[PDB]
Amino acid sequence: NLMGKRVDFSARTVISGDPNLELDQVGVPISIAKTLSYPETVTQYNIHRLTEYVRNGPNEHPGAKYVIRDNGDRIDLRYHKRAGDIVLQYGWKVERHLMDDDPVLFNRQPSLHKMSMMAHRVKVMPYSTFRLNLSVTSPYNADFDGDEMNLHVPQSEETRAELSQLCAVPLQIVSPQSNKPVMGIVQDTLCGVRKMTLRDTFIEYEQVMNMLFWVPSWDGVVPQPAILKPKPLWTGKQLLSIAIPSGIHLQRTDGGNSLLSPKDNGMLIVDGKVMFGVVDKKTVGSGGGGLIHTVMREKGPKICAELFGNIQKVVNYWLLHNGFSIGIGDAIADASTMKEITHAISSAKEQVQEIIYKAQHNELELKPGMTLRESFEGEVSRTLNDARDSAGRSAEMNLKDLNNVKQMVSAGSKGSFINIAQMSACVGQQMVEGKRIAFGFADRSLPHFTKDDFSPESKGFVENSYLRGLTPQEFFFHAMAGREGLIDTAVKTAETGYIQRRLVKALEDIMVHYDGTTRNSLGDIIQFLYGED
Amino acid sequence: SALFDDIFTVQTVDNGRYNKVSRIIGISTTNSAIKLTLDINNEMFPVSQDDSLTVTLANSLSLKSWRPPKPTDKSLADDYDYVMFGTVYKFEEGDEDKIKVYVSFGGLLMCLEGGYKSLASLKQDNLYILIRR
Amino acid sequence: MNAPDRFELFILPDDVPKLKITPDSRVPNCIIIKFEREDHTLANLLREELALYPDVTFVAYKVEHPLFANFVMRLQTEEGTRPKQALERACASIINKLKTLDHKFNEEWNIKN
Amino acid sequence: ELAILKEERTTTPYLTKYERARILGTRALQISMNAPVLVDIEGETDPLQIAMKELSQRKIPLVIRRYLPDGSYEDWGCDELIVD
Amino acid sequence: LETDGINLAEVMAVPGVDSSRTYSNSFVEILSVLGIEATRSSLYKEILNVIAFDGSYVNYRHMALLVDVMTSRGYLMAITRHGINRADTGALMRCSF
Amino acid sequence: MIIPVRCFSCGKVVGDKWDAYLRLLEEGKQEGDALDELKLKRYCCRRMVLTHVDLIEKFLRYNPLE
Amino acid sequence: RHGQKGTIGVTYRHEDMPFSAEGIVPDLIINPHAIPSRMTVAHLIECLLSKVGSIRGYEGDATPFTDLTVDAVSNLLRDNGYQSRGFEVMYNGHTGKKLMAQVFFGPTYYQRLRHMVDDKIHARARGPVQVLTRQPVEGRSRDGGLRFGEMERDCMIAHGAAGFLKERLMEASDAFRVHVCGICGLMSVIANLKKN
Amino acid sequence: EPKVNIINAQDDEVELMLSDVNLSLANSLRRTMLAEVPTLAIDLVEIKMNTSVLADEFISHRLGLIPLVSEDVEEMKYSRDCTCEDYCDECSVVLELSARHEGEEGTTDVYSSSLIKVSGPGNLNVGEPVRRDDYDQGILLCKLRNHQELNIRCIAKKGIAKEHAKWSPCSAIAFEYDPHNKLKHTDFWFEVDAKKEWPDSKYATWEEPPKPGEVFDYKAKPNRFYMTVETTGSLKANQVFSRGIKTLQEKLANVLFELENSR
Amino acid sequence: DPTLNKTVKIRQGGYKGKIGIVKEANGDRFRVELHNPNKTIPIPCSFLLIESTHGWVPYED
Amino acid sequence: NTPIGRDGKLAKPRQLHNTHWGLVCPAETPEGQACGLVKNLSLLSGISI
Amino acid sequence: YVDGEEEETIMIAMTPEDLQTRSLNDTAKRIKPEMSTSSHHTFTHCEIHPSMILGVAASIIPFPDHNQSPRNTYQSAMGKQAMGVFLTNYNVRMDTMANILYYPQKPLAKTQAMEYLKFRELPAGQNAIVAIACYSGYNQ
RNA sequence: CCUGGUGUCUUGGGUG
Ligand SMILES: [Mg+2]
Ligand SMILES: [Zn+2]
Ligand SMILES: [Zn+2]
Ligand SMILES: [Zn+2]
Repeated sequence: NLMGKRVDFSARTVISGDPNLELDQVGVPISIAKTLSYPETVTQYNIHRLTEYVRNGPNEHPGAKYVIRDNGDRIDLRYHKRAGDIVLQYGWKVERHLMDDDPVLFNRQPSLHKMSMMAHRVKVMPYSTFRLNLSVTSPYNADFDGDEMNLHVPQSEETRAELSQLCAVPLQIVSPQSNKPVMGIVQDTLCGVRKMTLRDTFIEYEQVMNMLFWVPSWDGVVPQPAILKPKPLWTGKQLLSIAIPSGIHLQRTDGGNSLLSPKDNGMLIVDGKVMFGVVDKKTVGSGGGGLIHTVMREKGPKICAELFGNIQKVVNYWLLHNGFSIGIGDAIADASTMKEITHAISSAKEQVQEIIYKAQHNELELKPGMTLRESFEGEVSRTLNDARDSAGRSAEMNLKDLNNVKQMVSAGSKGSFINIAQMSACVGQQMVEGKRIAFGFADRSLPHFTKDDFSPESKGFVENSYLRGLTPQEFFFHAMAGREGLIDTAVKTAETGYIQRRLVKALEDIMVHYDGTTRNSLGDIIQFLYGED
Repeated sequence: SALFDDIFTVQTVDNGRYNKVSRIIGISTTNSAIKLTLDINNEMFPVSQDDSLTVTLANSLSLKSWRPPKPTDKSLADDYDYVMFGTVYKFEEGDEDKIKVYVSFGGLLMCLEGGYKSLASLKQDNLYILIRR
Repeated sequence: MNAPDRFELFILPDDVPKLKITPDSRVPNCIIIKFEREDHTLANLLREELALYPDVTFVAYKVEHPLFANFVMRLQTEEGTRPKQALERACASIINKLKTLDHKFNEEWNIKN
Repeated sequence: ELAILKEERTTTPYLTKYERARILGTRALQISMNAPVLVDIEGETDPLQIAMKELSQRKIPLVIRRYLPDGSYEDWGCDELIVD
Repeated sequence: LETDGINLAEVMAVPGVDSSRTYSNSFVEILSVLGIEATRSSLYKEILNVIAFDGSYVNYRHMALLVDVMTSRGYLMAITRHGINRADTGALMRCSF
Repeated sequence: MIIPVRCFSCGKVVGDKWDAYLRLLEEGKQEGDALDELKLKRYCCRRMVLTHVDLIEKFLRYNPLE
Repeated sequence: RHGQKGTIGVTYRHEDMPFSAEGIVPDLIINPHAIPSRMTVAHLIECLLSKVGSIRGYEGDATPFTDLTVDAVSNLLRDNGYQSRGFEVMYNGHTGKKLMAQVFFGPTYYQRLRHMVDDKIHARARGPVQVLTRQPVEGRSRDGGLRFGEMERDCMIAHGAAGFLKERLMEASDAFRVHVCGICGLMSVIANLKKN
Repeated sequence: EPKVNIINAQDDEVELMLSDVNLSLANSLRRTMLAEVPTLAIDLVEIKMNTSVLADEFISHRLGLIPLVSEDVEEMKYSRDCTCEDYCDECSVVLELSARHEGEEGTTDVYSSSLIKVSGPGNLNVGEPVRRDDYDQGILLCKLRNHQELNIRCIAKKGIAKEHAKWSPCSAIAFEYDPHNKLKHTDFWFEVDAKKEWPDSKYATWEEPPKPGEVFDYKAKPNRFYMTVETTGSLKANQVFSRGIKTLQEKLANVLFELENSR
Repeated sequence: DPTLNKTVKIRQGGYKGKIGIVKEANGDRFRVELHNPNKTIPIPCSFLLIESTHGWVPYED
Repeated sequence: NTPIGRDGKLAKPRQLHNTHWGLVCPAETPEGQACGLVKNLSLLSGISI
Repeated sequence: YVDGEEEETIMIAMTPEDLQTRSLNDTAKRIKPEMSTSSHHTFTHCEIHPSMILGVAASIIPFPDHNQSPRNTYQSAMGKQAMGVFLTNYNVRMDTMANILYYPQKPLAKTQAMEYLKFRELPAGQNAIVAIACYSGYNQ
């Protein structure tokens, strides 16, 4: 009840997705805005505006709920039948409904870092779901599968100014954890911006007009097309740079490429115009030294927050007018690479058999600090991992540029190399407690095998992939591995929470004073200068 | 009325990873040590090997907001085929005869390697390229 | 509980106009037309017809949110032609084309019957 | 006794984010309770907007008392603190 | 060389061994052999290694403050009820843990 | 429970093709042939009759309360 | 039936949803990004089998560890007039223009869980309080308030907003005026307001 | 200028091809036919006795999806625009359904043919249910056993498909164009070949295939669009097309009138 | 107001012809909870019809 | 259910042992604190009378 | 019948086809294990069906061998919260909370075990036409 | 004619 009590003026419901909103905006339902109220003081510049809210009532939005005088007596508008004979005086208070441009605090349990509590502007929206921007999902660590988030409304004037000038969303772009931004373009927005910035992307004037009109910060001047004859066609790089403010330079060399850029790598942005370089995760991502950090350091928080919405709207319109999907055929390879994968698996099995023969004949080299069995298991695991990596690399090189899985992997929004390796090539070796499948039975792992069987297929080596078909033994091994991983996660989350709680309780009275020193509550000097600089 | 005009013979054409954008490499016939590596389109201007193209680089098409071309006015693009406009993003001051100019047209890259007496007037902010035949 | 009414998607209130016009002082001869209780059906049909006109220099439309039945169109013509007269001529041309199409469809159905 | 003279002030002359937010909140709370505005009010009638306009014009009659860990304090006027 | 076990006092005195660059992973023995200034550096190095093993990166100021708080009273102060509650702070703050 | 009236996808009236479907099934015809005989070329309407589970027959087995 | 849970983001009408060449509109639209990371090839296999069964006229046997392959189903799907991989050319429901990338289309079995929006929405401004601590109660059926745990307090401390944290635990909570003596320092002060 | 070429026409569905038009115009016409077409469906269900195994709201929703004849719905006024008090004979259709099974053995299946039209705006052919022939029972509604009566009153009003999908006259409207992909508006996903792994459309024999040595026409525009409009029996295909054209023309006229009155 | 908690029909507006119950009657704008949906709406006084002993009597009841 | 309680550490009675083949379900298990403890019998499982 | 202890001294075979040696090269189907460690195997038992190793909630998952273990666990845990027809006498029962689906439809990709679970007769779901695409960004 | 009251402790399964 003291370190953690229950407060009033708080709402909690499931959130939703809405890329058509700003970075510092949250969609509040009608019933939630009608239930919550804010007490505004009756002044000489808003009494005529408050009279309309009083005449409206608590059942009509926008309206009022209670009227408080200077003594403390509250007038309930639900039972007051004489609402038309109520005059407002200077110094009173009116509990008005939650309207627009109202900074409110937003949180989601658990609150790990300081970015979990953010001040957002209320926007009245229908339905009963909170509408959030698709860029604040990274610091919130939330998704749209059943995420209930909490919203608190201040009840004073100083708290509103504090939340607007301190806990504002554009002010929480750069995080002091690793001097890098925490919000970036991900998901379908990243997948669309990876394809729009291609070299073979050409848009017609009819679509270019609509894409330029979708920019709220557009100056109203249409840029010249890259091709004038025989048909005016624009490139996605120009329409992306249109939303980028001028006076922004960024040079990034990837792989040591030259200025000709044969692989279309790197990144060159001069005067807010992207010269060359495909925009992906290494540009508009959450990494340090990108375009977001450059804009934040050059212009400010407002321009950086507006650029997020502009890029989001542009990429969403381009993807809606273009399209992206995935299918089963995107995970099926040809008959030429499957044979190579099978040959590599057979070679790995032959190498494992040779290692077994060498270990069973006293012809295996002993590793420094490890016994015979430990070194043998380590060598087998390393060989299996190398074979799986080679098979995955071959399967990835077999994929073409038009593959949706390869595009999603190269975009960086979702998927990786191990995903393609496990979906097309080979799953890999199932590890349990750092080692392989232990002999749960009598000198064996399953009753379908013989005793003293050190073969990969009898120790948790899923040869087939998810597309081919997992054998019952491989299925049981994968189930055991998944159960072990889930149990380890569910056990370690509580330990990490306890560690964080202990660290917070140990470091909570530390504050930098005006003399530059770093002292606690007792006055003892911990550091003569914060960060020694 | 133009800044540079030459006739380049295409030597190598590489489609690369894109099916529409192709990189063409050409060398001038009247003067050596002058190379042109330019990204062009295939569906709008199909090229081939050993093809002579008249390349003209200028700064203006007159004989800021874009507008549809009216059928009553005339310009320099009325006598050419592949017309493009871009911005120069590099002006390398090499060793006399070795001077490289890098231009970008919305992403399409063009590298022009030549001397000083032929590229001293190409130090502009924007460039219009016209390819004929 | 909080689901809005469906009939409000096409019913215009008494204090809300159907067509709003606002001037754009940033560029000469440019207007912003706000359409209420409409969808993409008339929007695209007007946008393409205005883009198919030589006197129209810029024409675009966009819906701020699909939950609200309204959209906004930017129209910027030249100095001689007024965007309002251009939109009226485009509407008249679309009406004439639809009348001709209906007449041809009726004439074809009279033979197919 | 605990007051440091104006010629011996060693604190920073710039306004921090916390001090600026506190000043803005105090000014808005005072204006909301019918206070004589030192600047002209045009279309912006919100208390926070008026406070921001007064802060941008350096017309806020308030003094920040920055406290020192030893017990002393320094009084810095809002009309002399450089605001970015 | 990498030697299992902790015995810096007897290892540093071995001839042919650089008695000025020998590092130990246990800060408890470092506090007794070298001092608190070397213990702070060892703790910071261990924390940085633990953080960067998984590719993560944390600013230097946070780890510096963390290793300076534990090395403020002269000895190693644990992050438990034995080292935190043994301070001269208020009772209402110490009873909240 | 009961056969739906309109198709969930498009909206074709499929509520009047259940008795005829059962009669065609009683004659030994396959499910695909019975669905093709009812002029159901789209699978969206075929899934409304092939994957339908009639449960009102089991609910009618209970005696009425009134 | 593969762990792909999701909430409804928006609702579109019939004229706004995309359509293929036969005029079939999707009853639901999912995200492709939830496919390569979670590795749900079984979902695509089940969708393809359901499409093949709906085209032919029978229920496919989804029994694991059988001889059913992907090519055998793709051959039967291609022999019916459709694509082998289930791809269909869908059009845009806004302008009618063709989509450059094909869209996976087909029937899939879904289920509605007990978690809904109307059963989790809660809001309270000034409701009933407890008797022991005079604090807001706990529970949705009792009109309670949200809990401000220690993590929220630490996050507010890290933000530097002291006034907000002070008001959240006083004016917007359970404040009370007590009287103390200037000598004893205890709360044993008998006070009378109407008699002053 | 726009020409119409009807390929197939009957009573329910009609397949044709539209030429000399625009893609946006065809999309707008399809959207109008799928939504902006006023019909007639049951809007109110008064239940006086329901002792069946189904729920009351279940039977109401089942009745709301019953298509009714709306051939004379243009002269019918909306319920929200009627100046009269409550329901009358100019904006509402009244029907009654009374069913009762007598006997200790059997099951009476209540079909859509039991909907008897009580009143209506005479003598307009509206309110009657849609039937295929003369002996068809119709759509199944409920099944009554022993001592199970069902007495219901249906009140149908005029509405469009924008408020509820039950007012949509069309079910599945197929629409396509360019079977050979001459405009290059899409990218065919393939594994070895794109011409063999992709089936041909049903209108591939109506257009000539592109030549292998034919240059790409960048000035080409979509001209021919094949559209098959199907109905649910509540309205005819030609009637639906004419009503959609009339609704689009009325919307355009209202926009033009508002533009002229804004000055 | 002797019109609270009474069956009332609607004669004009969008919900023309719907049953409801007068949940709150503060003045002019009556709060009516309808029977078909699960919501309460405010409605003007000239848009209601109160029941009695013979049909639905308007304001003359 | 295994009467062990939420008290404890490691994952000895929670991990899926190899002897659980054909007796209990290798996938059906609760999430949270009862993960690995509460199990469900297979489709062909039987208890001795 | 064999228990956990008797299974330690027996040799079980997965499929009956593995009881005899065969005489392929299919790039689409799975690869069977080689089992070249032992010269000759002496099988004493044979499994009736491998798909029977799953439980009740796991038998509803179509093709569980092509999914992940966490996804299968999540599906088995969420299957107990699907809305459907729990009993045929719901009109006479007065349970505290009951949820009944409107139009229960049987899945197209069913398993044989469902024939013993009454899933095709009392389903809890619907066969909806799902499309995988990125529309207006409202499905991310 | 204002003012206004339904609760403390547990057991089992789920949500992020
Ligand atoms: Mg989640
Ligand atoms: Zn259908
Ligand atoms: Zn005292
Ligand atoms: Zn009437």
